Amino acid sequence: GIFKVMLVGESGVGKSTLAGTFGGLQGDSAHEPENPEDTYERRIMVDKEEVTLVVYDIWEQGDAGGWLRDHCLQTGDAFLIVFSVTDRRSFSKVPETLLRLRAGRPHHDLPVILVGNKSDLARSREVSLEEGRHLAGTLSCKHIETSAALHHNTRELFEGAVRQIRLRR
Ligand SMILES: Nc1nc2c(ncn2[C@@H]2O[C@H](COP(=O)(O)OP(=O)(O)O)[C@@H](O)[C@H]2O)c(=O)[nH]1
Ligand SMILES: [Mg+2]
Repeated sequence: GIFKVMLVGESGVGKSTLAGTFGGLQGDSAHEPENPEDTYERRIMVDKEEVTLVVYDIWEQGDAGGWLRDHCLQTGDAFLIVFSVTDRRSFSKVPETLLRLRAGRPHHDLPVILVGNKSDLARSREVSLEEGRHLAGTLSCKHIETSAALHHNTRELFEGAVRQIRLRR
């Protein structure tokens, strides 16, 4: 099968940087509509089963990005809601973002992971591992911390996404 995994969240959290750690073949305007710019495709093996995974980084801020956020929600098989552990403001918006996704696909059970990125930036940390874990508990979803910069837990993130999807299948 083909799985479509969508990186979403506030600007600056590390969505594009996370996308780059997937190691996928990057799309472009020449391969629109199915592999546009800011998409990354790769065949991967998870738990002895291969899947073609397309990782999307098209969650654009502002009015001009509305149709892309809609396309993102309409077509995603799973959603990675990314905040930065160095940016409490991004963390604070996690529940609203999650509820918009859930409410926007009311007939579907949406596979989601809450991603606390920039875990390497110890000096700049504003949100704790514990806090992020607790909010995920509250919101009924899996939590993981990543350093997109160091590729720490990034294999686990994308493998986890595939697992999330398979467990509704
Ligand atoms: N130290 C550190 N910096 C990061 C990490 N992820 C992203 N960055 C940096 O944060 C900035 C914003 O990241 P970017 O991927 O463009 O964020 P986006 O707006 O969510 O796409 C860039 O300068 C990245 O290099 C991380 O895990 N650790
Ligand atoms: Mg970006």
